[PDB]
Amino acid sequence: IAKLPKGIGYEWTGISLQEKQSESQMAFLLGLSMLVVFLVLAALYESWAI
Amino acid sequence: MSQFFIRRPVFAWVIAIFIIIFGLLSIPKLPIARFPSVAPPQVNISATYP
Repeated sequence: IAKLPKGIGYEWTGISLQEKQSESQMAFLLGLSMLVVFLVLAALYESWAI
Repeated sequence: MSQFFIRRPVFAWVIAIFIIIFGLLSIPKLPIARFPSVAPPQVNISATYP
């Protein structure tokens, strides 16, 4: 579209717009879940490596 | 009781880390404005009789 003639634009619609605004959310949530699990397990085992 | 945490430093540190992470997540998403919604709300009816 950026290669199209001047004065022509575009918009994503439907699930496409939701996908555009939901980028990297899954990775951030996965990392946060891993951190929370690590913290909980460290609390349970009273160790930073177990 | 502080005696629980004296013998278990890891679990006290985990609580602090949880608080720090939660606050660091909260700050980005907090709205910023000079004052809150202090002024009384107003609703306007506009009519036209040309």
